[PDB]
Amino acid sequence: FRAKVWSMTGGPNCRPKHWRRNTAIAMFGVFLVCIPIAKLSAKLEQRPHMPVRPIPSQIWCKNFGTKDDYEKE
Amino acid sequence: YEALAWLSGGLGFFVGLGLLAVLNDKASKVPFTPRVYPYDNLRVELGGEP
Amino acid sequence: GGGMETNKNKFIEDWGSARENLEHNFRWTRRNFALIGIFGIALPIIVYKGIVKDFHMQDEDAGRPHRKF
Amino acid sequence: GFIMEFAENLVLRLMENPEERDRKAREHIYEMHERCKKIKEMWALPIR
Amino acid sequence: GRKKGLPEFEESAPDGFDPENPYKDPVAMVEMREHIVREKWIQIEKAKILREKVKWCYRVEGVNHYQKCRHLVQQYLDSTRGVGWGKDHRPIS
Amino acid sequence: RWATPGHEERPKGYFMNRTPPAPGQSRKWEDWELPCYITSFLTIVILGVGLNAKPDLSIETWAHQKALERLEMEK
Amino acid sequence: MYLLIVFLPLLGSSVAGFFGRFLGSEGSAIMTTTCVSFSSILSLIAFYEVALGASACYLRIAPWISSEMFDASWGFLFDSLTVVMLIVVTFISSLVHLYSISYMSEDPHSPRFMCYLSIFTFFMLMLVTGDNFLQLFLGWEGVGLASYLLIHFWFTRLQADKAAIKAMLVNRVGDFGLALGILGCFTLFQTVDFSTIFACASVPRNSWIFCNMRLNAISLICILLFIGAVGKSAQIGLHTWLPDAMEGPTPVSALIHAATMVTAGVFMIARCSPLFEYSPTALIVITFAGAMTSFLAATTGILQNDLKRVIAYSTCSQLGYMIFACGISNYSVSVFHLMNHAFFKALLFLSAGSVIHAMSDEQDMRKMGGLASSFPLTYAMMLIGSLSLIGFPFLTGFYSKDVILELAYTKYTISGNFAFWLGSVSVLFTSYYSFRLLFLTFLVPTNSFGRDISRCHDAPIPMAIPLILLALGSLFVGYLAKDMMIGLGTNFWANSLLVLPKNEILAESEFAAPTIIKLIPILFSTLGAFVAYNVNLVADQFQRAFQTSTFCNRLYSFFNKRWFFDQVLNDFLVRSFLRFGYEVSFEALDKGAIEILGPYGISYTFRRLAERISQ
Amino acid sequence: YFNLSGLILCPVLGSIILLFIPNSRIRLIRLIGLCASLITFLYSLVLWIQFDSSTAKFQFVESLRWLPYENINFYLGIDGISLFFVILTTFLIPICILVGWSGMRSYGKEYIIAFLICEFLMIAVFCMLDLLLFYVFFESVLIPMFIIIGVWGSRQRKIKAAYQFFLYTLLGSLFMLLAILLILFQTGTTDLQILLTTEFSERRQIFLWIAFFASFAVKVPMVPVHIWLPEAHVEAPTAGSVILAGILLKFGTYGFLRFSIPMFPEATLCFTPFIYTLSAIAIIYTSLTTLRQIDLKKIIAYSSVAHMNLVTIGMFSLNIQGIGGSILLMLSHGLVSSALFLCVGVLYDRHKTRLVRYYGGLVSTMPNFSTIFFFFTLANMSLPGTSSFIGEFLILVGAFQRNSLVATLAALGMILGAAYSLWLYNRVVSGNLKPDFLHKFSDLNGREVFIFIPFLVGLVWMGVYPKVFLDCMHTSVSNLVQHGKFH
Ligand SMILES: CCCCCCCCCCCCCCCCCC(=O)O[C@@H](COC(=O)CCCCCCCCCCCCCCC)COP(=O)(O)OCC[N+](C)(C)C
Ligand SMILES: CCCCCCCCCCCCCCCCCCCC(=O)O[C@H](COC(=O)CCCCCCCCCCCCCC)COP(=O)(O)OCCN
Repeated sequence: FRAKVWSMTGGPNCRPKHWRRNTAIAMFGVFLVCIPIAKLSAKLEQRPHMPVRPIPSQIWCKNFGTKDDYEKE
Repeated sequence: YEALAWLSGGLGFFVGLGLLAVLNDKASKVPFTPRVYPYDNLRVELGGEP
Repeated sequence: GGGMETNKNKFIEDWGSARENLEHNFRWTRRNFALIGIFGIALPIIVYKGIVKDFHMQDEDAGRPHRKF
Repeated sequence: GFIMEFAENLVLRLMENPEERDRKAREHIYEMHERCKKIKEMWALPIR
Repeated sequence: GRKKGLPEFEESAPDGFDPENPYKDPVAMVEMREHIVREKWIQIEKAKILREKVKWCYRVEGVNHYQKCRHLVQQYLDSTRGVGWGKDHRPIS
Repeated sequence: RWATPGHEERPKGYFMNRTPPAPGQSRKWEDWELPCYITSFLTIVILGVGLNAKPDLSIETWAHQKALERLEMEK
Repeated sequence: MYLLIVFLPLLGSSVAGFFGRFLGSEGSAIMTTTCVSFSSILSLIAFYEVALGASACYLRIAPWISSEMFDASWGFLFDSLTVVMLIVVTFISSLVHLYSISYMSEDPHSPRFMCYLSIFTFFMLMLVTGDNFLQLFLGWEGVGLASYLLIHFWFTRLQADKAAIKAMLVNRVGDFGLALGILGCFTLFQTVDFSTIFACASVPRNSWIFCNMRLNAISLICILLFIGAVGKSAQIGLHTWLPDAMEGPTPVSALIHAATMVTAGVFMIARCSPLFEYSPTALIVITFAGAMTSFLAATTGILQNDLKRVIAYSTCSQLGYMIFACGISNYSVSVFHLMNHAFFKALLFLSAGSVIHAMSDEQDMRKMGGLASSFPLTYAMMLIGSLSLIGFPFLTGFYSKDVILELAYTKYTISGNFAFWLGSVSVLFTSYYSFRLLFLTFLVPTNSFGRDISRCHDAPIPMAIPLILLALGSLFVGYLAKDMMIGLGTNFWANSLLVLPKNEILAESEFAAPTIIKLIPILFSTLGAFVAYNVNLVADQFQRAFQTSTFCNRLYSFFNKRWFFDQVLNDFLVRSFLRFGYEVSFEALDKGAIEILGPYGISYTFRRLAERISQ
Repeated sequence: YFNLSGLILCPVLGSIILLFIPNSRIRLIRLIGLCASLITFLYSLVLWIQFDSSTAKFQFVESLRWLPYENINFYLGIDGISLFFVILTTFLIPICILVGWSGMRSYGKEYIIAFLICEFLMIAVFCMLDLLLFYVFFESVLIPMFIIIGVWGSRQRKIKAAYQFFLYTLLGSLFMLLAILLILFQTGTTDLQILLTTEFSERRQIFLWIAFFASFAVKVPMVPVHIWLPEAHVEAPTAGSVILAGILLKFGTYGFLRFSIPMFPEATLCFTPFIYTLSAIAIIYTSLTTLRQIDLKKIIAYSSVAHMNLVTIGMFSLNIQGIGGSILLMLSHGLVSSALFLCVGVLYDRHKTRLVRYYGGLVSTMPNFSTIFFFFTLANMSLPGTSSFIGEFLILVGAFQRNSLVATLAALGMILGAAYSLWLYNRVVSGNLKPDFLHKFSDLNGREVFIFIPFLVGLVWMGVYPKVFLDCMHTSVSNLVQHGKFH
């Protein structure tokens, strides 16, 4: 009787024929919506400290070494 | 109801052994002296007044 | 086997619509008096006294005299 | 156009004058409180 | 029907309210009541801004925050004595 | 078993238990659906471009600007 | 980039759960695990750019509760302390995800499992990265919710349902203290954030007005926070849940029972370091409770004859050890033992699951005998894990247990000596039942059945790579991390962990060692090895079965039933509550007593008064 | 110029049109009723756009004379508090129409008449500044609820259920009416703006506060008087029973905010421990009573009783955050309890058992209903991330800041909330499946699936970002807390 119930999260052994095709779309779907999360975060991540060594996050970020004083917040 | 009788003994060993650590007084058995810092035990860097 | 409703077992119907009406049982008995006098007049009074005592102790720490309430 | 031009203007014309609202409330309070004493004196009249 | 800017109601004081007889001018008592909250929110907000001052101070100085923020810690602790309606020590406004 | 095709022609179960009709025709929307759907869309648009159009006037931003220009007067 | 560390597991879980019919039982398995591995790589990058490139990262998304001077925000605290636990949670979560795909290939409801696992990963990432008490509280409650969901993975299983319900109630009663703690610390500081209270957390010195009598303020807050951590660390107060928690699937248990939710209660203390050090009273009771729980679990695990049950008590013993480490202001060994534990007990959990599901799903000591030569891989793995567990000299576990016991000995406080004694006597118990596990299985004549041995299948390759990675870790990580983070004033923690000048005993924990106490737990370990080998391999004719008259069967029952806690607590608290919720509140308060004003109370009153008025 | 008059007129027009529609035209009756309800909902939403959350005084007011000397008159208006209640009242009713949509043929047009009548009736309650007419519309809701409970009750025992719900309300109503008469005879008018600015006598303050508490302690279920809600609430139709806990339960609790706290500043302070000692023991006693229950409807009603007793603590704890948290908790409860009664009523409309013994293993089937039920149970389970937790955290904060003892007892409520709701969830939709009783059963179709969508979106929206709700009413709460005193 398992075929009658929808089981929105997938049936017990739900094995679609083109599951690879859907997985490719799903993985592509995550990546395309992950960019706005990364892009919107670039205006964030305030770290006033300057690391002793250069990190690889200087290209997309500028909120480091600028918020030095705390008298004009 | 017999379990509560064993319950009292089980926790009694813990507190009983806890009291035994008071009967030896290891606080006075330190082989060294209390730690001391410069500048009034680092008064400026721990609060107080500059 | 075409009835969507439950079978409504006889032994369950009484269990269901018996606890719904307990006024007949809980009218006058010895244990009821003790239970009511220990959990409807006793506990509310104790917690009310605790609350007013807490308010009084809060007032004393600030120094202001306690209100009569 | 764009949604700001079509929304900000409508909202700010729908707000309807906050200061005049407070003024109207003030004179309403004063006027009805004055009428209250008149009503009390109306009730103070004896039957005879 | 408003200007696009932030509103400004009144700042100086309500003249009608007299403390000796609080219920003497009902028209002006509500003005005093709203002025009290509109002036207490200023203190609440400046407490918030000094809180962010302290928070960024602790977030910048490092391990030496027990000797380079005491001038702001004392400006926070005394600002919580009479801020808002939060503790039974109501401010004497 | 990572290369074999799945043994399922269609995901099991019916969405909202509504049996799809014969191919070619639409779903035959029900009487309540259209007004409820258009009202949902109107609610979404009003709460979207109305809430993010109301000027931020409150007791928080006014107090913020006032205390920003009043804490600076320490002298 | 830093948002991708947290939101990607949530996104993967949401898309897998919503579209678990679009993706097969393997599509979600290869998708959610890939997303979690990407998050793990991001966490490793953050560790490289923060732990070594010492510059903590701070952010704020949006105001959550923007009430008056109660600023709640969605910001995170990517601090040096936090990123170590980012590594710990992400690496183990990805390895568990790889572990489960082999195990769950037979279990039907596969995609829901990785959905739940990714929900847990997102919740605990939110917890550890959090910087506000209330915003940490959502992670605190979400960890419990995911624990309930995962133990309730088997809705048909009746035992799992009761275990999940009882776990939820006991965890709620536990974090009751922490929940009170958020607003306890708020009434003194008028704020909830971390950076604004760790700046000035020592200034308040007043008292309060509690329910009964006036007590201290900071000490009460720390006591409440510790009581909250009790629920999520199976301390002496409420540890009824963890021993009965292994009623669900195995791969989750390697992540919820011995790896990460273990770290919640200890990380409560670790995060709020400059709050407990200013409450010396709370530290002492914390030490008492930690030592008591550690000893209780260590002596609990020895009698039980199940794979998962005994190792849960080992986990609770490590919980007690870590709670004591956090109780003596020596939080360094606490986090070091946390990092070690997340390796050498997760590894053992994977090994136990591998030997359980490959042997017709049997987890027993009395019935299953020896099959070590049948498969050497996962036994070598579990042997390495056990050697770490006992802390054999110059291994990963030694560098934590040795230093924590030495720190216990050094502090001369009334709690330091007592708890050091308890830890020293618990080392014997732990080295006893660990080798009991090593001996009753794989080193005895096979006592199993003749059908299961024929149906033998070793650990599949995809589930063996996580074991390989964990074995590679918990053999070099101890040596690599001994110097860099417990090295007498290492400059990478910065403000993450603060230790007061007064209670700083580290240098004299190494340069004042008598050398007759530092190397003694190895002596208890070898004595436990000797006695376990003698009892369980050769001298078992009388040392095993004791058919005496009295006081010996009851000794067996006392430790098998774990001090009758499940009996006395149940009957005297929850049975009484359920009895008096029907025979008190529903009898003499509302239904029956004051119901003399509703039906049959006044209705019949007016059937006499109104009747005798027409005549 | 979307004023308050149209918001009340529109349901009246909807009811009037429905009166003269033949019973045969069942197609038109439901359509026009739903359209009227949705137009009312949109007209309420547009008010939030033009709310102007800046002024301490009242928003759009409509004055209509009621006595020859304009002594007392219909004086409309919202300030910062009744706005959200008006919005939620206008939002719940279309859900009531939608849930009772399939079986409208038996119900007839009289089903929508009562619902729309009560609709504009509760609309006229929240935005009613005049004190006496607030009582006229406060007890006007007796007739629609009486009719809904009686005519379309589920079982035959509905006769006794309605009598309690009626008479318990009338007793307190007339006790309040006496206080209203005393106030009017003393002051002279009943307009709210003036009556808040009158110096009262301390001896008179206590008596009038008690007189108001006579009824306001019945609307919110208190320890002495809470029997009516379960008996008269399990025995009501799902579309009708969903507003007894939806809007009919928020009158007295909200009535405290508008007509008790700023009205009697010196009496609430003197009676604060009494409310604490009532509500703190209520949250314990009712919660314990909830555990030993078998009916599916009664457990949700008891949880609602506990939630109201919790919000009462945070309301009388005068704090700028306590009252705001009280309003947030009341809105969140109005959402979650409504959702829970729809969730437990959709089961009844298919099987008609209302017993947890029969229900079991409903995850192996109808999984969508199981997911929705789990989400709403978590919302009732008081988890952070949902709108409730924002609701009671502020209550606890406000209570602890004033009294330490009351906060612990209140938080015992959210500790004990995990004992009955989770047990119900695991005992109804996660047990062992039994084919002996539930022989066959379907899942949620497109109607009840769309019914929960606004509930879910509002729940998440007010749980993760409650800023707008708090933003819109910080001025009004500040004005309410600071009253009578000047320090
Ligand atoms: C603290 C609250 C946070 C917000 C709450 C959401 C958090 C997740 C809560 C839901 C988790 C899943 C629990 C669903 C019910 C579990 C039992 C059940 O009914 O299972 C259903 C439902 O299955 C699911 O688990 C669906 C999960 C959907 C939830 C995905 C969303 C979770 C992430 C959202 C969190 C909010 C993100 C932040 C938003 C700003 C079907 O499962 P099957 O595998 O098909 O087995 C049924 C047997 N038979 C096939 C025969 C019918
Ligand atoms: C299954 C399909 C369901 C479709 C629903 C959408 C699909 C996604 C569902 C996921 C849940 C999303 C829920 C919305 C979360 C929004 C969280 C942030 C909202 C917020 O606080 O910002 C506000 C945005 O306004 C806005 O525009 C908010 C619009 C939200 C519309 C939601 C309509 C729900 C109506 C329910 C009514 C219930 C009434 C109960 C009382 C304004 O914030 P601001 O003031 O800072 O402005 C800024 C000026 N600088």
